[PDB]
Amino acid sequence: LIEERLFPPPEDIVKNANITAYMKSKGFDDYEAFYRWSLANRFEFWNDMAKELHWFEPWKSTFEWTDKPFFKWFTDGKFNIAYNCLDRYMGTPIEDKVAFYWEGDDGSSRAYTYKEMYVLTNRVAKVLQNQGVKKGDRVAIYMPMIPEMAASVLACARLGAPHMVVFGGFAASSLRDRMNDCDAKVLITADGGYRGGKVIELKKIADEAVAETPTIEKVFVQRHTGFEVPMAEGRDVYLDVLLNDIPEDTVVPCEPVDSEDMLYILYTSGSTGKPKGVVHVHGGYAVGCYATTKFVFDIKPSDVFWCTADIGWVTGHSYTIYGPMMNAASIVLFEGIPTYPAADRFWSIVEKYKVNIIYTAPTAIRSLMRFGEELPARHDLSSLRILGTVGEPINPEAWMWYRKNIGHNELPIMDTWWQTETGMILISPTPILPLKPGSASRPLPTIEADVVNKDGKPVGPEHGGFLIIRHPWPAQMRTIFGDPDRYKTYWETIPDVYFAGDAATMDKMGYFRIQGRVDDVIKVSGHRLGSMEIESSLVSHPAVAEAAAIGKPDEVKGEHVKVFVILRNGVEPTESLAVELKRHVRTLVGPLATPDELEFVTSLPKTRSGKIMRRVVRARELGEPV
Amino acid sequence: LIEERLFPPPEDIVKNANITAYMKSKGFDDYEAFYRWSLANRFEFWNDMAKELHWFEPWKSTFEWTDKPFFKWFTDGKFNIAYNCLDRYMGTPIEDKVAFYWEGDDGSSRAYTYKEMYVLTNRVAKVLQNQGVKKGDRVAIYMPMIPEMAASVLACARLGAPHMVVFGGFAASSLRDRMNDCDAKVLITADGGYRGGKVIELKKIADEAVAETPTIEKVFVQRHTGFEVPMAEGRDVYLDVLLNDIPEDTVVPCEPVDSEDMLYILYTSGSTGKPKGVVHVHGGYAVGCYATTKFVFDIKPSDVFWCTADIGWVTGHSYTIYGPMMNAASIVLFEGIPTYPAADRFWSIVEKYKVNIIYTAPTAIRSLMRFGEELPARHDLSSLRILGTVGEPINPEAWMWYRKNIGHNELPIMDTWWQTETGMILISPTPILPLKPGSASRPLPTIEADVVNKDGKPVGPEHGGFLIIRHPWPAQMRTIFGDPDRYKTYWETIPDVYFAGDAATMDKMGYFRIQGRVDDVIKVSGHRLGSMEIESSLVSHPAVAEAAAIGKPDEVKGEHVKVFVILRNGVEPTESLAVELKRHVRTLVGPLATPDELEFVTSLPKTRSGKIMRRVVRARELGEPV
Amino acid sequence: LIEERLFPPPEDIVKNANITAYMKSKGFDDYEAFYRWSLANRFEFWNDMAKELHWFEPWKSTFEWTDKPFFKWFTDGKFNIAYNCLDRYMGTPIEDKVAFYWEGDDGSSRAYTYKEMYVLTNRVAKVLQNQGVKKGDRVAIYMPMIPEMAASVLACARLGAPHMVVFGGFAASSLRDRMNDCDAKVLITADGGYRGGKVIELKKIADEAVAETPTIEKVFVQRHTGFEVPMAEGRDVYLDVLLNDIPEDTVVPCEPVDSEDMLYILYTSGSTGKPKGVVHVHGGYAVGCYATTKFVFDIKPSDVFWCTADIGWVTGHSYTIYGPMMNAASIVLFEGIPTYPAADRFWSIVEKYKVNIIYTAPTAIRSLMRFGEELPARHDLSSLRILGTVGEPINPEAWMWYRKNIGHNELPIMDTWWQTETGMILISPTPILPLKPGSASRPLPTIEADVVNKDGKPVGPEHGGFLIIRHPWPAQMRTIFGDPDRYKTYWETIPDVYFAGDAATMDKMGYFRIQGRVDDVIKVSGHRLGSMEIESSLVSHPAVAEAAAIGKPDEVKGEHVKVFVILRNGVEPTESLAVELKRHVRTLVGPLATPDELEFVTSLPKTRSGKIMRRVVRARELGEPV
Ligand SMILES: [K+]
Ligand SMILES: [K+]
Ligand SMILES: [K+]
Ligand SMILES: [Mg+2]
Ligand SMILES: [Mg+2]
Ligand SMILES: [Mg+2]
Repeated sequence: LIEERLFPPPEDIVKNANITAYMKSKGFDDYEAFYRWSLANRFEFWNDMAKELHWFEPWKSTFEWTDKPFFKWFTDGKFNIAYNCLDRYMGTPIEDKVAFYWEGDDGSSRAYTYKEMYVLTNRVAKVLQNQGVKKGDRVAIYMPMIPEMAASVLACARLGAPHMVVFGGFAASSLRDRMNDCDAKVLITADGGYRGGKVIELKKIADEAVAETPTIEKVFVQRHTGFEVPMAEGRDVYLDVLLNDIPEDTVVPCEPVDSEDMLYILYTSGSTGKPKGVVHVHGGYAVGCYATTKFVFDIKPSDVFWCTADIGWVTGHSYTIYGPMMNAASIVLFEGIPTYPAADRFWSIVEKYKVNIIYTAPTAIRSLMRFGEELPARHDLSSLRILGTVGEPINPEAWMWYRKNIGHNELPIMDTWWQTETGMILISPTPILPLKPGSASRPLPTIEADVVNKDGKPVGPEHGGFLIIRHPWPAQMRTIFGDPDRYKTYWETIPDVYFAGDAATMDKMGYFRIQGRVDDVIKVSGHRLGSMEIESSLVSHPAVAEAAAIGKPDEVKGEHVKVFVILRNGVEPTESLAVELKRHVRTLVGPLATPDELEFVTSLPKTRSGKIMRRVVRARELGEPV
Repeated sequence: LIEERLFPPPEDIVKNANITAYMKSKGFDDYEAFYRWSLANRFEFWNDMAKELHWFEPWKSTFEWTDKPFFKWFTDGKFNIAYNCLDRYMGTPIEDKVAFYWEGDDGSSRAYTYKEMYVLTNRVAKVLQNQGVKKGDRVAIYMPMIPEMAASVLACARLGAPHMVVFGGFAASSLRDRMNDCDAKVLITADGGYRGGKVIELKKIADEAVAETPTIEKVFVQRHTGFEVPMAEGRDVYLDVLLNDIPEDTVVPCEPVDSEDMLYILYTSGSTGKPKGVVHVHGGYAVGCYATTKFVFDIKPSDVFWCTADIGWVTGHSYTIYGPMMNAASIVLFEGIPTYPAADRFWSIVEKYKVNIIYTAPTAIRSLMRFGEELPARHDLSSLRILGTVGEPINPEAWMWYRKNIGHNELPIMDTWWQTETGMILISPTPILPLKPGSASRPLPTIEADVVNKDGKPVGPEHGGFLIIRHPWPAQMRTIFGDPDRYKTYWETIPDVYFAGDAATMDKMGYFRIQGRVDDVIKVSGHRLGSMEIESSLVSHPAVAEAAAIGKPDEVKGEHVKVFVILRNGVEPTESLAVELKRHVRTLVGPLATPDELEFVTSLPKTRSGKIMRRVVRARELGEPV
Repeated sequence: LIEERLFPPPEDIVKNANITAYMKSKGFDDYEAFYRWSLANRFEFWNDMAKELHWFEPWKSTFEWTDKPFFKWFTDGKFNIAYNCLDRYMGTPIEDKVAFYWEGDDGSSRAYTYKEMYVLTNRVAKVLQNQGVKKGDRVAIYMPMIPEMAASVLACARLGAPHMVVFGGFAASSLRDRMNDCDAKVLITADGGYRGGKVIELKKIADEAVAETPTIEKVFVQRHTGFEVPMAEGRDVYLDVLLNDIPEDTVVPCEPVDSEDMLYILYTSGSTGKPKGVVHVHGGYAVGCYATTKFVFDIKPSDVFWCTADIGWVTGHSYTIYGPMMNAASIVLFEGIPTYPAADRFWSIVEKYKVNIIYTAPTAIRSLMRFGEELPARHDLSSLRILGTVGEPINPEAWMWYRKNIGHNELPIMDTWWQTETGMILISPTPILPLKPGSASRPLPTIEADVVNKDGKPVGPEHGGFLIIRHPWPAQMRTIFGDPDRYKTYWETIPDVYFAGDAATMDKMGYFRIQGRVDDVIKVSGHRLGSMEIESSLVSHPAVAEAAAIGKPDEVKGEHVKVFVILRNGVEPTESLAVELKRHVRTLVGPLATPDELEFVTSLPKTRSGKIMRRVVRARELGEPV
């Protein structure tokens, strides 16, 4: 009943939307006609968008294949994303506007204006530079959500050094593996982060990782907790000590890089394989992140914007730092979690900072729904004008809850669909679209998405199929680091199209619904975890011969991990050992990957080629749909 | 599962049904073949029915259009409905049969035979006549459910004075508006009515209404409560005082009126517009009400019949007074409510009077279901042989409850579909039809109903559409008073057909299901309320600039009213004020229209022509289906 | 969601299955290709199977019609089923293997090896023989589940005396009726049986039955309870007294009978008619029961097998005694019920005897589900490798429960479909088939089942219809005793096919689902009860003029009986009398037939030919689907 219902957009928002302005300026009133035009005129649309940023030198052609299916955008243009996040705002009123409203886990708080971030980024760049960091070099970051994490990212961008950010929830193997796949030259971390009152021993975990990461010349340590931590003489150095000798007036000018020079690497996972280092570049990524933020979140000069995701995920790259700073937004940045001190913390934040736009996980909403409707009702949420969803599809129940309690039965929900590989939002509502619960809606401009069968034949309205994109978009990944074959499979699994890796349905009105990952990859709390990362840390234990991880349904988190373990012969299968192997995974991969269920088994299903058939395992437990 | 199930009719009822007798007499055994015959032979069917009443002079032709789509039935026939309710029973055994078993709110009780009603009606007519009431004049009635309300209606009918009855639940604006649209000459009310132990200040509300109703020469006051009430010298007079000087043997002979002279006006509402004064006439209305009562409720000489609706609605016009008295039924007439003294009150009544046929609101059933299965079980309901439903479609859950507890899993449910405009039941089971829960069933004889799209093309089995009637029927309204354009839209919205205003579905077997009002008019407890009547009383308050009423789902009552108010600038939006504006609507329109929800808003959606788009408002709150 | 899911078979079972071995030996890897081959090559398949048993003399032709639709299998072959259950195991290691693990209601226990059963069966045969029992003679058995019930059945089989077993739950009329329809010559019963701690007065009920069974020359009484019971001098004699004079070395050689000589009669019921004495013969029955047991339950030499059904039903004939003994299985035989001493009793049994295969009623599972997941969890069920279902279709909820708690989310469920008339399982999974919850799956080899309409036209995938078999199978009934017309209707209701009497659906993959009995026969706890047996015992009461039994839904038992009684005129319809008529049915038909609901009514629906229309009765109560 509820999913099949259309919710029209509220008072004043359609007339004043940014997308309506761009539409009007090409002679369109209706999104549908505009959409069709954007398909024909994709290069022109993206030229318009990129013209709105500062370029050091302009580009020869909007798009071209290189050695198909590798490609390029804004060819020969020279650019620095960091410059459109900071430099160009200097000498303007926007220099004194707030860039980050930082909010610590304990309620401490500090606001940084764009000028203050410009200066802080310049000084961090100089510290990196003085160490020998230069264009091309991979800088690893393992940090809590604090200003110096933003400044560190932007400082890498301004040197032309690709950053590689590891979420702070990951433990030592995870951090080590990522740093070695990309041959990282230095590491920026902290003494620790705070999360729900407890200290997270970032530096001690970094120590366990760096000792098996031979490429690391130096570790920069932000002093955040203030706790005595180990500091290896020579390698490890406090950032604040170094910054003592870097004047306030210090300036590292942005390095003008090619529109296709690496901006960053961010590791994500399939259900098989070691993690994939997804590569994004400065030009196309900036333009895509900029345009989608502008249109989807409708950013205006008076807006305070809050995306609740960690910068350790693509969500926070694209829609905390890069995208929103290029619209000159005031951006909330929160160190902590939704439940500490208590489960109204998000609503305190919205109220504290008069937040206008919120973009959050449906995990978070399922989490807070448990604690009832009283908590949001205690706070003034009346500053919100746009809500949003990211990381997975949202059930209609939680959609209603979000709209009812957080949006007073009026506000729009931007239900978004994209992935690390896509770099930017691809399918999503805009303020001008009637909404349907649990629907990403219509594609964004130029994005030629469809639903096809194995062979790439359109399946037609109302039928479930593979969700493909037909033509590149600016912010798409260019490759997988050290491994181009792995990038190619995205284009060569179904002839001539990009294979998103999700199944989907498109209804009579063109609205897409996402039905989850095809590879049945384990997603926990919105995040892809590799079966292989889990299974390895289990086999590395002395007790364990083999392992297979699957994901099983979880009311709150999406799925949780269950693992099936074949022990060595002779080992007694105890609850004590179950607890021990859970501990093992926690201390190596991290809390988010730690199995909630575990079962000792004597055998596992294999191909005759010898690999674990994980689909069979899951189908034994849960059955396979036809 | 449950709706798709056929329940066959019990022991003995099919062979002895009235409809079976009429069928046999035209050579039919099966309702389907008969139905098809009734379409071809509509004029003959209705001639048969009308031949069973007393006519002063007979009619030239069964039917004819006048200035299409106005029309006429039994043309040139002279008739008085009141005569077939009373006069013709005199000098026969039926004069001593009970006509009304009146049952007061407090358990007091009195039975009137047809003779006693003849005499009481004659004497009330004479009082009206002596005042100057004559054929053509509109007599307003605002009364509780007591014998003198029946006698007052019939006395109007016998003078040829159209009655205009305002439900006693309506407050002063509502009563004033109705009296002024029809230019009412006098008012019959009471000092008050009892409802659930509390007094209803009918006379004080009448005083507030008459003071703005310049056409009223006189107010007749039944002394029912006995409480001291204000009586304006000259205008206001006690009925019992006047009746003191009217002998028992007094006789006002029925005025022989044309078969198309006004019987009454009854105001109903759409979602927009001021209330509509629906006009019924003596001849066709009598014949239709007579025939449908005879066939649907199977009335026999031994039957005690009870329709639980107020005479203030069309239900009580057609199927408490006129229809059942023309079958010489013994009729229960109850002043009160289902829950006082307690929630077995209906079942006390059934038992007290050995009621055979009950026709009630599904609101009432949803209401009593809350109080459990013990209450009906305490009483002897074994006298019932036929159950029925009116006012709205009944969910299958409450259908099962009605059949289980009130019908010992045997009795038929006459699930009826019609409206004030149609004057009589149109689609409904008869005793001979297998029943399906939540289905009005097959149309009654001559009634050519179908389901069509905007353009009037049949949509076919199993598909939702507009429910139309193809050809007039005897008891249909002839016009809307003072406003024939408004009557015409019923015929000119879809070419050449009557547009009922409800959506519907017809299954493989011909059974119709009703799916609610198209105009999304607010129905509360089975009753249409105008959005415009509510919204006006709100704007008349000093605090309120504009308002929009919608109906929202309600477990018991069908829907309740929520209103959205734009206040004047500067006015503080308080709970105190919310309470105050609820009070305002209660004291002007009445309890049934009083908003259960209310929301202060700064703006409302409008056409560019300036009107409130109420569909958008509702769709913002509840979404619109595709 | 859940029913539409495929569960693949576990580790090791497919490669080592018996069916895979037979398949490989005809050159097939896939069940589908094999199945199609089995249709063409039915005679060869059954020749292969029968070649695996001992024949006294071989057969001329696998199959032939006699006077169609009577037919025959393994024509002219001479055989004794008892010989393949016992004799041929003597002089081999299997003589010392356990044949029955008997487990009494009170926890007493005794194991019998095949040698010990050979000797016990020989000695019982001799006792019967010495009385004058000879080939052709009907021996009635009314016993609890104890070794001497198995030995008594086998002793009949070895003399060539058809056995007629009456479930011990049946009371005296039921037992008398069955014994008289078949003109039984002797009766083997016991002093009593134990069931849930209480004594069942078998012998006293037998006394009430035999006194109206003129054909009975002798009653053999097993001394099981030890309680003083009445013993009529001359007729009644203790089995143990007679066995005192029968040496241990006594041998009655198996009588070599024709492959079509009667093995047994077992009475089952439709919704109308007196009970039907279904006739099975030695040869085809043995081969079918043997083959289906071998393939479906995958019996290996190390297996302990447990079917929880009483031998009083076809289930225990086919799949406790005959089928499993012909695979040389070790078989549990339990006297009692699932709930005594408590509701873990089945799980104690599985653990006590390291049971490998369990075949049980879904009633039992619905029964035990009520008591929660703790009870099975207390016991070691780890010996189970195959689960199974019999008697009715199992809801998906209880399927999940069975697989989760009894099969640790791995074990297969053999969901079986067949009836007394079919003699053996017909549609069912084998270990090699992916399972779907609530689906019997694909037919067994040679079994040409389909879903057709009234006229026998295939209805096609996904549509509900009549479930027919196209060609006989070895273990099918040959006739109904004393009444061949009644056997013929099975073949002459739809031209040229066997009409199972169940409705069904076949999905895109060939998997059948059963949707219950067409005749709407009353099934209680998996067992067909005749409406006519119930209705008769009610009319035999002095108070009762007429009666009609229907079956109404029951959460646990499938359905329960409700009866509608027309009393004599003048009789007061009391709760006292309701209790009395329930008692009446209990003491004559038995506990399983005793009405849970009863309603006094004044009339019942009849044809004009005068019979009770039971469909109308049910449809008045519960409605009829379209
Ligand atoms: K490398
Ligand atoms: K007027
Ligand atoms: K006989
Ligand atoms: Mg190991
Ligand atoms: Mg005002
Ligand atoms: Mg009798």
